[PDB]
Amino acid sequence: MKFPAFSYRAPASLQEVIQVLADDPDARIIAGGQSLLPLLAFRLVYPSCLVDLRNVSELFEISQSAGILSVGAMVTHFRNKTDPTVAKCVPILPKVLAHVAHQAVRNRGTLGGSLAHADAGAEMPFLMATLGATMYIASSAGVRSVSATDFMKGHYFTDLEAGEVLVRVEIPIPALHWEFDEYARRKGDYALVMAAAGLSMQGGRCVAARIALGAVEERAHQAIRANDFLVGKVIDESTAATAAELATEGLEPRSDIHGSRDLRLSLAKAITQRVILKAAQGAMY
Amino acid sequence: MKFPAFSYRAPASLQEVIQVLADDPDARIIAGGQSLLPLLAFRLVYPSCLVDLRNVSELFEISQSAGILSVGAMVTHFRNKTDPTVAKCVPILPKVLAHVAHQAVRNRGTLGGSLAHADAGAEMPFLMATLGATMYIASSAGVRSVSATDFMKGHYFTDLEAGEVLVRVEIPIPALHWEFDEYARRKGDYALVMAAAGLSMQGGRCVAARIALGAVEERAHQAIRANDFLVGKVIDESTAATAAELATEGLEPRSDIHGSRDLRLSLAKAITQRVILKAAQGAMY
Amino acid sequence: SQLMRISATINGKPRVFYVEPRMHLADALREVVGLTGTKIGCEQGVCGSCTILIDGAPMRSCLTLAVQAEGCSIETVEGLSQGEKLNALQDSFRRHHALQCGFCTAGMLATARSILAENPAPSRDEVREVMSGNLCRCTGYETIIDAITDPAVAEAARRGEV
Amino acid sequence: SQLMRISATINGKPRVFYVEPRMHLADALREVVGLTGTKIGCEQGVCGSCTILIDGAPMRSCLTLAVQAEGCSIETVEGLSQGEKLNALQDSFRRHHALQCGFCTAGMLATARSILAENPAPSRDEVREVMSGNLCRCTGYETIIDAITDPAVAEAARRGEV
Amino acid sequence: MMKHEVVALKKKSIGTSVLRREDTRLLTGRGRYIADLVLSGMLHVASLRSPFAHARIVSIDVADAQALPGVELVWCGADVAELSQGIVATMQVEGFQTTIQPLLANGVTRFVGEIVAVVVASSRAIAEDAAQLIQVEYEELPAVTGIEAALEGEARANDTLAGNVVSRTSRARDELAPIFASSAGVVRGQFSCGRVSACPMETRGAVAQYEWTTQQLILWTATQMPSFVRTMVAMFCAIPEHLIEVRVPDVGGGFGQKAHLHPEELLVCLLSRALGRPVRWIEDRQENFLGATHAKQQRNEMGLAFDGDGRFLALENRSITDGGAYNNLPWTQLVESHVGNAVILGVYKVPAVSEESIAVATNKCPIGAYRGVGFTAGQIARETLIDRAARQLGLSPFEIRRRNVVMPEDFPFTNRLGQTHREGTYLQTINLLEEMVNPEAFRQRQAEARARGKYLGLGVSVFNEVTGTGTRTLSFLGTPTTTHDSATVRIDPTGKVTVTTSLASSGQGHETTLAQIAADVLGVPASDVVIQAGSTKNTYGFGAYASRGAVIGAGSIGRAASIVRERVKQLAGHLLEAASEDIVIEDGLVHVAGVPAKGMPFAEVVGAAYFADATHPPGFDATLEATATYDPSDLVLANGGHAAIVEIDASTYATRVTDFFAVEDCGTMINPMIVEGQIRGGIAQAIGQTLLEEVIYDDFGQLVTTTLMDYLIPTTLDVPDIRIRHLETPSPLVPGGIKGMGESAMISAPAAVVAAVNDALAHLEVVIETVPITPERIFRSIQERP
Amino acid sequence: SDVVIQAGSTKNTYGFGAYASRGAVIGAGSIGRAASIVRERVKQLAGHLLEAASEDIVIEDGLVHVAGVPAKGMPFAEVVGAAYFADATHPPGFDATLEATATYD
Amino acid sequence: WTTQQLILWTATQMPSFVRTMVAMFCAIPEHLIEVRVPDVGGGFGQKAHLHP
Ligand SMILES: Cc1cc2nc3c(=O)[nH]c(=O)nc-3n(C[C@H](O)[C@H](O)[C@H](O)COP(=O)(O)OP(=O)(O)OC[C@H]3O[C@@H](n4cnc5c(N)ncnc54)[C@H](O)[C@@H]3O)c2cc1C
Ligand SMILES: Cc1cc2nc3c(=O)[nH]c(=O)nc-3n(C[C@H](O)[C@H](O)[C@H](O)COP(=O)(O)OP(=O)(O)OC[C@H]3O[C@@H](n4cnc5c(N)ncnc54)[C@H](O)[C@@H]3O)c2cc1C
Ligand SMILES: Nc1ccn([C@@H]2O[C@H](COP(=O)(O)OP(=O)(O)OC[C@H]3Oc4nc5nc(N)nc(O)c5nc4C(S)=C3S)[C@@H](O)[C@H]2O)c(=O)n1
Ligand code: SMO
Ligand code: SMO
Ligand code: FES
Ligand code: FES
Ligand code: FES
Ligand code: FES
Repeated sequence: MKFPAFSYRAPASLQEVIQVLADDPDARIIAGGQSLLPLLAFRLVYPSCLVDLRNVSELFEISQSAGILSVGAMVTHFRNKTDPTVAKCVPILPKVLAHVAHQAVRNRGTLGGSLAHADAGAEMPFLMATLGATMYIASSAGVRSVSATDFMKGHYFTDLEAGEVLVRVEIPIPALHWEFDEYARRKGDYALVMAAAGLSMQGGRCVAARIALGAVEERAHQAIRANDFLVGKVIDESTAATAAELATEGLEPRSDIHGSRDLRLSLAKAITQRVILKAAQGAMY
Repeated sequence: MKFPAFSYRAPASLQEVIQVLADDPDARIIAGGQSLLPLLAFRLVYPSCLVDLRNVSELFEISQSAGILSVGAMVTHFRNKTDPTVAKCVPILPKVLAHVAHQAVRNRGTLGGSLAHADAGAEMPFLMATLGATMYIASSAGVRSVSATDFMKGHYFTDLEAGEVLVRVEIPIPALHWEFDEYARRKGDYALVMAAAGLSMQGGRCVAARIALGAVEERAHQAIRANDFLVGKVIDESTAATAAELATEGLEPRSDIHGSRDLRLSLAKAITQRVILKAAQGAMY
Repeated sequence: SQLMRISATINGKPRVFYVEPRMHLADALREVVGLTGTKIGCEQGVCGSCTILIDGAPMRSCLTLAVQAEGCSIETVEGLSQGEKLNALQDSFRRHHALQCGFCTAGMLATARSILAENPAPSRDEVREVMSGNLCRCTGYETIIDAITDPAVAEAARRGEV
Repeated sequence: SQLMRISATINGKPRVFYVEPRMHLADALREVVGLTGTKIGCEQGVCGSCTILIDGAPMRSCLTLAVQAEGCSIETVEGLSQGEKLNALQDSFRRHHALQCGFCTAGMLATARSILAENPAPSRDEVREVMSGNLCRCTGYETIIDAITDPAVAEAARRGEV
Repeated sequence: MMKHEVVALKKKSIGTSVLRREDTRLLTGRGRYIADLVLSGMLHVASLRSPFAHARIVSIDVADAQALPGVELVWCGADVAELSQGIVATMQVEGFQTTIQPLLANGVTRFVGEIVAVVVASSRAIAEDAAQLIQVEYEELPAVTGIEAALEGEARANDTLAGNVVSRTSRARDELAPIFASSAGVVRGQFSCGRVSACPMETRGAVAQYEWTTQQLILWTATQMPSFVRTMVAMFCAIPEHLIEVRVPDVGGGFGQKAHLHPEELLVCLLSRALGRPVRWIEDRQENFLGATHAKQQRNEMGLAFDGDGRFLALENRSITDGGAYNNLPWTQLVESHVGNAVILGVYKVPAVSEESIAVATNKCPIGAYRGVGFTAGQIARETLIDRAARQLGLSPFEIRRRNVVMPEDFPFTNRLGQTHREGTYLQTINLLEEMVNPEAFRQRQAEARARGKYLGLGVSVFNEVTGTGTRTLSFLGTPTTTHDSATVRIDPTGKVTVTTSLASSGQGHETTLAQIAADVLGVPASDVVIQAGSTKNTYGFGAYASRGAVIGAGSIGRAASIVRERVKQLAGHLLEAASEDIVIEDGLVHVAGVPAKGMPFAEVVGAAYFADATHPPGFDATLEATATYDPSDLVLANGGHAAIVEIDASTYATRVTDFFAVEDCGTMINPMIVEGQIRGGIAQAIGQTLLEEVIYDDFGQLVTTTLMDYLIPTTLDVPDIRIRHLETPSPLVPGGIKGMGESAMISAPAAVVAAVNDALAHLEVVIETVPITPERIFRSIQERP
Repeated sequence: SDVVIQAGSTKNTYGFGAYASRGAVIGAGSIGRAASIVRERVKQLAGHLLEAASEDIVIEDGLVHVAGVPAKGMPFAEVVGAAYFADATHPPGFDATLEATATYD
Repeated sequence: WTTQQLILWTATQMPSFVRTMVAMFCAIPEHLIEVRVPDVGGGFGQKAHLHP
């Protein structure tokens, strides 16, 4: 269970990190190491060199400007879950982070590492896409941007190309009131299904809705059918239930030792219905 | 019993050795280490740095030229006791070395180190003086020579000045026939008394004699009274006995736990008589 | 050379050790520095047996490269006891029988100190929540919760001596 | 660094060890290299217990600076046996009961090997003479003389295997 | 008493020269001695010693030493005094003065070499560096430099005592003046032996590891008495005994020196506990001469009266021991003169005796035990006087002894000093020794040596010796002490045997010989037996000393092995339908005695004992591991003789021991090869004591001999080839008839050499009664000839 | 606190180990049998010294005394010390061995 | 090899058993084998088996 051999570098600048990766195609980036080291322990990957981003200070920056929250790739789950700016701008973020692993892991894990790892059951890839965030990626050719949805293409599959570095994520401050929840064997456990609901109400009537499901399929599922159904309706138990059915119909979860396809769908429906009601509650009051 | 601290240098040239000793007054030379290290073990000396002569090749040379044997300061007792050149030029040297310590010590001890240490009980200081050898000493100013007799001034007392290096010893190929012997608790042990007898025999009659006693006093004792007495005599028991008395009269050995003055004198007389008879025997052979 | 010079403070003392990048911090502490108190139960970041404090924060040493300890202040179980006496938290573990085989104990103490540093007297529920990342196969957990919430532990924590 | 990098061959294998000039070879072999077969009984060159072979010649390691091992080929008692079997000389010591406490044995073997190298069948007197620099407080020496002059030892010596 | 039990055994391995199993690791550099031990975080101790024989310690400053990098601690006498008052040494002897030796001098030092401060540092070299930084102010006081001064001077060596006489005893006080005044003949001598050192090639050493989390202490020490050390550390350091384990690695020679409790052993334990890290103490050669123990220094003013036929009429002996500043633990100053006078009559019948033993304190390191202890001095004196008496009467040294030795017809015989002789070969030894020597030929060789200016001399020494030293022997010696020596024996399931002993080896072959004993008791190959020693975790014993290992080992292992053997016989008898008492075990076969066909292999019976419940007879105790202590029910006297031929050069006074003959009777020999090794080793040390060795203190109390350059021990050129012959008179008190002999040669061989020198110089009407006999002493003796 | 348990080495004793909830029981039985063997020898010595039958001697709170008469008692350590080092206090036929081994089932 | 002795440290619940089995399955004399058990971090029966 020992890591295979590799060299190590921790450059002081983003530009240098890019140069190292460009010069050595077999080199790989290491951020918090909470997802990469387990893979190394199993010898599932054989990097020639690990390039640490610990010394690239710009990647640790958190700032807000003109309605948008900017979070650097090396910002840990801990900082994101406790930072004042993040809390005031995007309160749904720290609430979602409460579900990510445990304290020890959140002390090293980063937003960028989580997004680049792209586990289909991870909270961040799901949340960023759902919040309509934008990722900024740097390479030898410059900096480019891509939407969070386009960034996350599948399980362990991102829009990232060889030699590229995720620098930061820009999150538009939401107008919708968001609530999140998920089903996990034990709090902290990788979720079988997760759901987020963002609502806007005019009195007791919904005027805007964004329902999304994660960990059910390889990418976040924006439940358009549900969104359109909730618009113009009073959100009560029966309505939330119907929206939940609309949000899960068409989904194709995979059966494994932790749950069959049917169980997954049943859970997806239950969790979605729950979060919708919770969102409507917070939105109105 | 552990040596005190010190730095170490083993220069590749004599001039560098001289320079180091000259630049640091507390630095001391180390050759075979068989006398210096024991002193260090007892913390009787506190050098700042030990300057090894192991890399000064010229100090290891043995050669002969115009009736004289040249032995470098770093020539080990072992080499002196087995080298062909030495054996043919000064056969008395290897016979004397058989009495010096034991095999292991002889494999490291050197002629130069023995002479510089100048133990009044050592064989080399006594022998070199007796054989009328010349020491060549190097310093920043150049090379000077001094007779073996002047070199050995007393117990742990030589003509060597601060920063000087004994380079080689030149021994005149003896015309006299030499024999040596000593009295030690066990062969190899530091002698209570040693004696050498160099004789020239024309027929069965002595024409020239050089009788010397060592370890009795702080310096070799050239028994002139005995030398003069032996000239023109047929050497037999009574004659060798009388010469032995003449050679030891006036001597003042130091009384210690290994022997009183009186014992020393009695032994010096017995050993001297023995070596004279032996030299007479070998000379006529 | 395959070894890298790493400078870090361990249990209050500046240390310098040489490690290859392929070695995780747990192994480095155990095999290079010689502090075997830190235990390894999975090397996957799940069991928490290797939990230690890095710059005051609990982290999995099996998921931290030894080389990543550069410039950090590490605290292992060996640094807890002051003099030759168990500190308040350790003594409480003993009084409440919060350990049997003792393999998970080093990690338990690390997480526990982290909790008490932020809150001297946490509720049993808060403790069970934060300690959920540390596995124990011998005790059933209850006594560990008891030990952490012991009044002597709370008092020591308030005085900053846990 | 007050430590010097010394390069020497020990028992046929090229070795590199770091030592201070103040440490003698006996201590370096024992404490730095980890070959405790070489024993120390006086540190004055008299007992012979630290006797080893340097470039084939017996020398007192307590009177040799560890730094003076540079460029030398050293043979300690650990290098004698081949393939987990005592060689002729060692086996002879055992058959003749040439050791008791065994403290002087490493040194005895070094000197004996040297003797046998020059003369495969030395006389008892020759052996007593050359071995006179190795002290033994247990045996009374007779059996060591017996062991060295054993005909099987002489035979092995002639075949260059002692 | 059950401890007296003498188990029965059939000799098979016992009596054969089995090659030593320990030799292989000891010939490959894989022996593991105290200095070879490596412990994590291990620290090193160095000592600062007193440069004065007797001085008040005005002040001590250790600030600079404590500050030197690498130094972790520096203690002076006051620091230690708070942890332990020191080594308390006493004896159940009327008038004996108890002494308490402080681990470190505190306020006053009582001998050159006493420790005044200790430094613990990262390395021994650095500890020594720091020790030289310590500043001590002394006020030299008048010291007691010898026996004369101790008895007649005003100075007192140890101020905690009342006078310098530590002990004074006289077990026999017959009126002899009229006998010496009227006897046909008289010979007298004022014999004196100088101090000597056991001088083992490996010096003393110990490493302590105290663990505060368990409160347990492990003390590794090169000792001959592990159980003793454990108990004393517990008592003198006030540490619970069960929390202490003493381990003994391979030891490079002991000879008695390592049969004492050393201040340093206690110190490392105290230091390790204080620092929370291992503390290593490995002394150098100078410290062994300065702070261990010295031995053999006694003066014996002896007189022997005899009739015209050479029959001994009386023996008078005033014995005085230079005991040093304190009593060593556990032998005390009684280790020399006191125990020596108890056996002063040796093998002879002497009707009238008057002797006194005096031990005096002097400002020197404490006198201690060294192979043969106090028996040696008197042996030298008596045998030398016996030879002198013979020459005076024109009798051979062998003949005068035949006329005074306890004869075969005499056993059992109790001499004037209460020693009862029960079984030995005294007479036969004298006769065999003479045959070996061939005096007729010697006389021829001697006469022909004069013509070459060489003085040849023959010396004879006949002895008996107390072995298997236990309670009974200690009582006889006047040093009452109850001993305890247990052994454990387990028969492993597959039929192999595991023996655990309290005996500690320092080269005498226990690892091999004890296995031979166990093998014979259980009837299995010695190769199927392993001896476990060097740990106090199990068994308890006084250790190896006083030639007791073979005896005590035979007895204890015998008893323990018998217990489990009986259980095997009971099970076998049950399966074979025969009484257990009728079952024997031989060559690994358990069968009805006399009927080999009615049996089963040992492994099969043992297998059933462990794993076949149904085969067990009713009331059976299936436990196949047992422990038992053993202590002989009476003295176990061994005997023998030695003859030495020496050649002295008339001109140089050089002395050479050209021949040595030995006759030994240690009852049944376990391993003849090992026994002869013990004899030759002892003979070499004897030559050392008599012709070369002397620890010398000058008129001011300074130790002038602290190196191997000034202290000469024998080399290959000092010891001749030795001829040995054996006689066996089995002891009925020890299994296999085994008797001891470890010290034999050092008790008697020295006498043979001294007697030889005197025989060599007899024609010059000169005698030499002081050892070592150096060229100076020979030169002086001859110069002062009449 | 005056007792220490040594385990983890096959140098002495032999057992099947800990399994099937047998430790407390097997330990109690075996240690009990072993301690009893040496306990009896202590009582035999105490009986001799106190002039009483061994079967009437009890050891409680480190005190060795006649049952019901803690007045004629001796501290445990004193009796043990005599067992080891006071040969004259031993009763006839006594086995002074204070270390024993026993199997239990 | 110089003593032919084997020391096996193993996290086992049955030391004597392991010692006897090593001797049997490896044909090594039992008296030359010592099994040592350090502190063990839980067994629950798993460490009550002889492992290859
Ligand atoms: C026991 C355990 C439980 C966990 N539970 C959960 C959970 O409940 N939910 C969850 O979401 N996660 C969970 N995680 C994973 C955690 O969130 C990881 O920290 C995260 O997935 C990876 O971030 P990282 O900073 O550790 O990155 P690393 O592991 O270092 O690596 C992430 C991957 O992205 C690459 N990479 C890193 N940074 C960049 C960058 N800026 N640009 C480009 N490529 C980059 C690396 O090369 C690697 O392939 C768990 C981890 C453990 C050990
Ligand atoms: C156990 C033992 C027994 C011995 N017995 C005897 C014996 O019987 N007879 C005998 O005579 N000797 C005896 N020796 C000593 C032996 O001969 C030493 O080797 C010799 O005295 C010193 O030579 P060395 O080459 O070892 O020099 P080192 O010990 O290195 O040093 C000797 C001294 O000379 C100085 N020095 C060395 N070389 C030079 C140079 N070229 N120029 C200037 N200064 C220099 C050093 O600085 C030092 O002060 C014995 C030694 C031992 C250990
Ligand atoms: N009948 C007998 C008697 C003895 N022996 C063997 O010879 C040995 C020594 O005999 P023994 O008289 O039983 O004495 P110990 O075993 O108790 O050994 C101690 C004894 O041993 C002597 N010899 C020594 N030899 C060595 N190598 N090292 C020491 O430290 C020695 N110390 C001395 C001193 S002092 C003493 S007291 C035994 O162990 C035994 O292996 C035998 O085979 N048969
Ligand atoms: O240890 Mo031996 O009796 S002097
Ligand atoms: O070790 Mo427990 O019997 S399953
Ligand atoms: S070993 Fe690190 S989490 Fe289990
Ligand atoms: S006490 Fe055993 S795993 Fe926790
Ligand atoms: S330790 Fe080297 S000769 Fe004695
Ligand atoms: S065998 Fe012990 S010193 Fe030689």
